[PDB]
Amino acid sequence: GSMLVLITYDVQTSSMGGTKRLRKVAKACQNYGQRVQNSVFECIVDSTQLTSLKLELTSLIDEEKDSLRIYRLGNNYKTKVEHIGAKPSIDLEDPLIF
Amino acid sequence: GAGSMLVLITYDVQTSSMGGTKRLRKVAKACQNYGQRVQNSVFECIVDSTQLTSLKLELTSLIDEEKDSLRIYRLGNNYKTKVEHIGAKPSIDLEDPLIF
Amino acid sequence: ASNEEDRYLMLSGLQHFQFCKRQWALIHIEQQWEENVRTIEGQHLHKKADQPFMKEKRGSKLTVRAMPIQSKNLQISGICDVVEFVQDSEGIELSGVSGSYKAFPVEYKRGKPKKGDEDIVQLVAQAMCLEEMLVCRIDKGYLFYNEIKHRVEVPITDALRDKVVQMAKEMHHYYENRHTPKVKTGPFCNNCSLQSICLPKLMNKRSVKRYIEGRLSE
Amino acid sequence: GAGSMKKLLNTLYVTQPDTYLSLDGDNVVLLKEQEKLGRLPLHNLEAIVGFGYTGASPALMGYCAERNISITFLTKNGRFLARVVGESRGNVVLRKTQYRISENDQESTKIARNFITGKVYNSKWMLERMTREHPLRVNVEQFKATSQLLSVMMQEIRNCDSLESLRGWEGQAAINYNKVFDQMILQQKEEFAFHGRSRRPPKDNVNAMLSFAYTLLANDVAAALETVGLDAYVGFMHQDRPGRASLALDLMEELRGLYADRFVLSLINRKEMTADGFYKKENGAVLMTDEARKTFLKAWQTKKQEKITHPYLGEKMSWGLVPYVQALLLARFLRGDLDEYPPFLW
Amino acid sequence: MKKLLNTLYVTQPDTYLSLDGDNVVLLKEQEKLGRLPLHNLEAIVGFGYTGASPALMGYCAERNISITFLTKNGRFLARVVGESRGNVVLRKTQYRISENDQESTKIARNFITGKVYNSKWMLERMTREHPLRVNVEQFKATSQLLSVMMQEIRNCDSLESLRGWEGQAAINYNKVFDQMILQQKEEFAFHGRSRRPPKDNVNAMLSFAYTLLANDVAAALETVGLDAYVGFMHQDRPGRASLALDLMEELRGLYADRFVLSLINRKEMTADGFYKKENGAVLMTDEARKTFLKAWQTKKQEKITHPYLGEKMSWGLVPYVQALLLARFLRGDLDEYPPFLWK
Amino acid sequence: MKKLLNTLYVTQPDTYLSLDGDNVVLLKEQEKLGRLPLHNLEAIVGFGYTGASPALMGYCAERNISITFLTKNGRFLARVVGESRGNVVLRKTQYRISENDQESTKIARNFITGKVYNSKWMLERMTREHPLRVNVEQFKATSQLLSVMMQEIRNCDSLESLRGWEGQAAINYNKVFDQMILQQKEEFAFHGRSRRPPKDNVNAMLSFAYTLLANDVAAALETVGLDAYVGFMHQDRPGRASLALDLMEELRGLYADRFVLSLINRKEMTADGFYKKENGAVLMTDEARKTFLKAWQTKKQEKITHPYLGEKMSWGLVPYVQALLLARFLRGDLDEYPPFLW
Amino acid sequence: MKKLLNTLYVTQPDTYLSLDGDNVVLLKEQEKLGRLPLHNLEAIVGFGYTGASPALMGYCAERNISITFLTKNGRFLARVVGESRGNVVLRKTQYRISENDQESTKIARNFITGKVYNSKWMLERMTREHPLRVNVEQFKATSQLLSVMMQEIRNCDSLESLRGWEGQAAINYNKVFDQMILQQKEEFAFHGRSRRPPKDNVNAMLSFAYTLLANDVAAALETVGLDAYVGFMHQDRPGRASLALDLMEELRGLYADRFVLSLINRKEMTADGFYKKENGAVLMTDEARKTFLKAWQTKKQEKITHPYLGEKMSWGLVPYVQALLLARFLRGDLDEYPPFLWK
DNA sequence: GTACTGGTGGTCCTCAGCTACGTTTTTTGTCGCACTCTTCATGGGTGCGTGGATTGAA
DNA sequence: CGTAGCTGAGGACCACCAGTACTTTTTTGAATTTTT
DNA sequence: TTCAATCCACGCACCCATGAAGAGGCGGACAGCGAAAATCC
DNA sequence: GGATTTTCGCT
Ligand SMILES: [Mn+2]
Repeated sequence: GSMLVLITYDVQTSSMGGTKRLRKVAKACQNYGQRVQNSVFECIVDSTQLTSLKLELTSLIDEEKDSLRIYRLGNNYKTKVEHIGAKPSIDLEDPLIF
Repeated sequence: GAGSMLVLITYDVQTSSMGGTKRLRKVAKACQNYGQRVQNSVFECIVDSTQLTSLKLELTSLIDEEKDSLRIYRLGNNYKTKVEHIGAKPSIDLEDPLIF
Repeated sequence: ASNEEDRYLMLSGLQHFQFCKRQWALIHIEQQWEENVRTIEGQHLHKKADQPFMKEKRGSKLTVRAMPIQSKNLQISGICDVVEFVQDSEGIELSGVSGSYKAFPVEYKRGKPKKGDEDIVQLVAQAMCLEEMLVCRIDKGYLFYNEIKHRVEVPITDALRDKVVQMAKEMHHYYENRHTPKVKTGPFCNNCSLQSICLPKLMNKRSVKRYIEGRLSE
Repeated sequence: GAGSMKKLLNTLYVTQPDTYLSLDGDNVVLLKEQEKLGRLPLHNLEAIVGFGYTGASPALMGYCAERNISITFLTKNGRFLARVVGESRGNVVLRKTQYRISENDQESTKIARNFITGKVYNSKWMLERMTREHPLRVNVEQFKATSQLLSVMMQEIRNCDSLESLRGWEGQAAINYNKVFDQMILQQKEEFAFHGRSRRPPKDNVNAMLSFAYTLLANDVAAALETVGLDAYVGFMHQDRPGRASLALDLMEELRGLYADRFVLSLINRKEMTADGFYKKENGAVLMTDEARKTFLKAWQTKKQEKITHPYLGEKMSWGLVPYVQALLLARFLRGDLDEYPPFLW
Repeated sequence: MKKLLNTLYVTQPDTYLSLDGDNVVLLKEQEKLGRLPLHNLEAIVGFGYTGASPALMGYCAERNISITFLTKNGRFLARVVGESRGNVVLRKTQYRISENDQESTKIARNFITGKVYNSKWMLERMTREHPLRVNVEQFKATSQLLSVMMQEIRNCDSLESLRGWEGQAAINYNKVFDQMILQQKEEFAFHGRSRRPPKDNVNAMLSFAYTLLANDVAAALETVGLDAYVGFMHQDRPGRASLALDLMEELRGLYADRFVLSLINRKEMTADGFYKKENGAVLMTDEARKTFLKAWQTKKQEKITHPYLGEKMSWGLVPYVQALLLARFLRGDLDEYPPFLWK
Repeated sequence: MKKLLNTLYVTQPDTYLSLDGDNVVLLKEQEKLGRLPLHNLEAIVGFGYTGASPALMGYCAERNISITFLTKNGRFLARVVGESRGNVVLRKTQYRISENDQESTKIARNFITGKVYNSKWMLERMTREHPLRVNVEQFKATSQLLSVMMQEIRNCDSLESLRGWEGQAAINYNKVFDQMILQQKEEFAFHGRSRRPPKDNVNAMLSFAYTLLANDVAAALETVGLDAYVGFMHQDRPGRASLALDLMEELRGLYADRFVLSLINRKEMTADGFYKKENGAVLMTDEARKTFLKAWQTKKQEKITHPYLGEKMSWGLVPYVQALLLARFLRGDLDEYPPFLW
Repeated sequence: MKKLLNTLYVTQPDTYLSLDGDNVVLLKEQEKLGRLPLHNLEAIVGFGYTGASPALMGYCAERNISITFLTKNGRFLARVVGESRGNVVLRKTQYRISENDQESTKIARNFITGKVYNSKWMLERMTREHPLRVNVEQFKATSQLLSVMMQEIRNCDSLESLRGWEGQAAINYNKVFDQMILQQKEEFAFHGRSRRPPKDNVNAMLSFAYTLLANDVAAALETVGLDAYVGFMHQDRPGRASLALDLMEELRGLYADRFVLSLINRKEMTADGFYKKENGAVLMTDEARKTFLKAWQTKKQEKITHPYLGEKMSWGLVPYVQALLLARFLRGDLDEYPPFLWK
């Protein structure tokens, strides 16, 4: 439980009807998880929610035209994720004080 | 270690300022050296620990801080059962017979 | 006598010789080398923090880097990484610059301070080199530790001088008979970078003349 | 992993003709009349094998020579057409030791003893492994008789003194082992029946696979030996015919039995290859087929990743490293850290 | 373009190379520039970013011809060989000779005689050229001394004696060297040799030249297969190419000191390009270093004649051809090692 | 199950919570502060004047996520409650069990038994670690007399009796509370549990924690489908919202008083983190509030072992399980409610 | 909006409820559309995608006011309240009366009396409106029959009798009902009825109207605090909102069938939108259902007068307000529950 | 033939703004009672590092 | 106000195209508050 | 006369497919309703 | 004829 998975997508938006597909995929993949970078999302999900997300997302895209990769890490991602730049992102285990 | 991990790199440089095309080209060339690309503005590459340390050091010395972004993901050793592909962007795999 | 000056030994070899005692042997007799993560870190810091052709005439002190040193009493060549000249009345003048100062050598490593010898040894050698060039009184030495980002001063005593003289004599002797020695491996000698050729398990194991006849009985 | 000797990097086999191996930074790229066919990072390779007419830019070979990435060229049937060899490194102690030792016949015998001892032990132990698991098959006693014969011969070989005697005993063992090598067609028809040796044309089957196995093993032993620091063209045994990888042959004399021809026998007995794949020209000896070549190379690179435990060093290491660590266990005996070179006694 | 002693050097850069029939063909952007038979070649040496042609690669590797690919400045890149690799008996012969005094002293004699002859003839030539600014008597006295010394070294049989004679010859030439410079003596004065941390300007310059030349000669050896780290006069130690230093004695003077003195006398550079160090050491500026390298490259294209064989060839091939002759000494019909006796 | 989900705190005033798909976004005059996915939240708490989009309230109410509004000093206001989701037989049983004094006094028996057990055993534990600071003897004294009351509470059949005994456990423990502190006694105005709702120093923390717990247990109970802040055990008096916390009275003494005491003893809060108004009310500084909330979440994350089956469980699940078991007893599978006893 | 019943019924979309001093302000796109006091209100019901100013939420929470939020049409979105008031005692009373049978029989007989009154008067008006081609004496005889049945239902004491007289009334109604519609009588009427997947178009469109009234009544109950799944006349069962069904049967008169006849007559609906799939199923066409929903909204906008309260309102508020009176029955302020009754 | 620097253009992503709406829910007698959906918890593998018995020497 | 569709105006990523280039010292560098 | 590295079993530390509980809704078997329509007497 | 029993489409 509580896997921190990574989703990347590259949708061809300039073939026949790309813009609609890109917008729908962006909204769908922002429904689950959080924004990190252009065409790079991370989510904190269980197995069932991830399977549901994959089933929902494999239909909005149109195959043979675009690409979509899903990576998974495990339970102790704090040792794995490392950052150097200037695009900070919250980690959804902090005290979360606003 | 000597585990031959499959590390993932995401770089995000900014070309709207004085540090534009030069930085983008240099980062692209210094990241493509150690691995292939799977999608525009992302990279995956099989690496030991020492090469990864050299790569991370080079990129953290190359890009300008407070204006860019760089993320490194370490999947581990048993990686073949974690990468999941859906679309139609094939990528070569270097832990296979690899015949051309 | 250039050939006499030719037969000098790199100072880092003398630093290594206060260690696993084969690392120097591998690195200077068989001409082999590898690279661990910590070697990469140390090499990067040494490269970044050192650039020649520049000097800083602040007035309070004069710091010069990458200065070649060649001591003849010990037959040691090397490159001192930090030399600090400080205003003094009894010090000797430096060539090419007006005034007189006192010279302090400083070499900066990466890592926590070592409880035993290693570093200190090398530092002492530094002073002797200057003793054979600027011929003065060098009784102080600062080490700049990076993992803690601070300085530690170590006074120099003649016992360390005799120690390093005898050590350099033996280390120079080992070239005459190019015989790499052995020593107990211990558990510390893991993070060695030369381990892929060092082979600790091959040093304290039974002879092959037993194994090859044993499994041959059947 | 404790010793963590090295890591078994992969290997590239290019088969399509009229390509061109170019270099871009650290990447090897396969161009073909300006069309790009692919690119691979060069830190993830060990050797690159080319088939047919494949040219190389001087920058690429110059980059590959200095990092012990070997390059090999083959025409159609794994010939020794051309390799790449780099500069010489400054490790004169090992080379001086090797040349001086090779100048002394007594040390030549004291090394060839261990080489042939390992070889005959390999032969005997593999023969006994084959007998005990196939009860109802061949004379379960001819194999046994050859087994105690080889046990008898080995102790005597251990006690040899001059090179000619050791050559005689090696030949005796070779014939007395081929006598029963002719006996394994367990699960395939007569077209895989061994009927002797033909050198330049693989006029039959079995030879058309043993030749490929031997070439692909020689090109690995040579690379390992030139990586460790030794020179691989002067030998502790064999007649020193000029310009032949003599030390490579010496070091292969031990893993040939358990690493190449065992592999071909396993390939045949599992019926992973069919006699329809091969063909023949007007004379044409026997030439393999492109899908047949692909299957051979896939099975080879798949088996080269099995994890075993090494007898002497006592570590869990992959199969393909064995021709490397052995060489490393060899060039250190030269510095005197052991008593005598332990051959592989799987 | 040129074939010297059964070898083929292609010195002009950017010229592709291929096979036609049973001959080698040079090309430069689809323009036929040269055709040469391959019946009696022994090796091929390239300098350009050519790549050769795989047909010829297979052809030569089948016909016992190895290929060596360098870069246009002489650095070693790769060596394509088949089974033979060529240098096995030669390298064994070198290793066997490296551990005996008689043959090593013979070859050291061959080197040193050439060195002293070149030095003496250069001295006499400079006496002849310029009358007014010369102490003629000192040079003629040293010339007679050096002639007697050469005649003596011709009959040496022990390493220590030859080392002592080499030392005396070095002292003589060094005590003569300073007044050779005829311009800009304000800061360019020679008063000793200090290889490690060089001091006071000109010394450093000299050192740099040696290094380049050594590297050049080093690559030269690797062309033929001589093991660069096991010397003949100089004793072997790890990390140093002893045989390169043995070989580059005969070529040191005429090819490095002449170049440095030409740079100094022609006002090719000024002392403003040398920076200071606190202990008296001297270094070079990047602009000065690049000018030095460019001048070296340009001089490397000067065309002269070969004293021993006669072919008109560039300066840059002198270290290779000599080295080739060295190889032909180790296993061949050479009676004795021919030095670069160049008037 | 339900691994403890996170919780979102908002303090800065005049923000706005808005829905977008399954993400909650914070705006303030069209300035996107941040967006959080709602599939890994358990509750949302807001300070000051913060509004919510009615679509967001509908979404959270449907999907069992509790929205709560607060003001400055945790003064409870405007909980978000949804609808009736079914399992009508369970509500039938619970509504029948009430207004009948036998079952009511059984449940009161178990509740106050748990409370007394926790208080006594915690006091004995504290006198067991470091005996130099306080008088062990008297502490031990209190122990046995509470043990005495334990036998009495088990031999009980009337609710009207237990309330009286409550006072005893409410007057036989306060006399120890003032001696509970170790450090910073002179600075922290420490008059024991002598309390004042309009705030007279120290108890700011008390009230804060009380209200905090009250909300967690209310959400945990409503997830299963019953309401017990004024139910079968507690008095019918309106405005005495404690039975929901009486399910965790067993914990009210433990998980809130223990937290306050650990913060005080570990010298992690300084007296400059509080202030008093002109009239006399006492408030907490914003940085101190952030420190308190960080500590509260970090403590709630720590993982322990439950007595019942020992499956390795976390602290935030302590209220929830106490609700779930209360279901299984009302289904008739067990005999009487097993409370939480540490 | 603010009925005599202490609730607020803001129905116009996009109206921002906000707070001024101690009063509520209804903003209609940034101007002060309305202002109401809060001194005597008890609960607020809000339709439409809107908001509430957090000041209003805070002012309502403290002084025992619940803020219920629903959508435009009606689908209980959420409720906001502090320590809950007016739900625990009401729901416990609901369950207690659900346990017993005497009060349940009384309430069910009340509801059935309301239904029979409604249907009888509907027939009276139907025969008065069009006294040209209609069986007037037949409808009068049916009227007397249902008058006697109304007296008997008012004289009821047990459930069984209730369910029975229900069934009877139902058959009689189907019977007479076929002859009621005026226009398009020759189209697709009913001779048979299904409480399950229907046959005949009229029966299916009754089913759809029943479903819409179902969702409306469910929200009507949920917005006040009562349950859904335990009823008074209908017995309890998991998953069936029995109270919802009871209120459905009470209000199945003017609000459902009159809409049916209006859609059928006036030629506002055609036979092209009705289909058949092997079992009598009337698959509603998408355009047909769009028109149906638009007509339903339009009818909901129609103004009428409450028979009991007398205050003018919309049709869409007829259920909720009615259901709200049920709450005031269970709080002890009412003696009975007349939906449409003389008393 | 490479490595490095300019410039050009075509193609991916995210915010900004305008326009129209918002949600589409095919029954309901009661009574246990065999079925289905959804969701939480275990007896198999699969390693992955380690002390316990074994003897050839000092 | 949330949910959809529609344009737009940009900042990122990368594939090419073209034009002036191509050799450097020597020594340095980690280890049980973890190293597969 | 005790010894001094070696393998060797050996345990141990988690993971995972899957098989069985609560909430849920499904059709059947009796409850019913009164006429009617005979069904029979 | 007359209990009455079944048949039969609605809660
Ligand atoms: Mn340093």
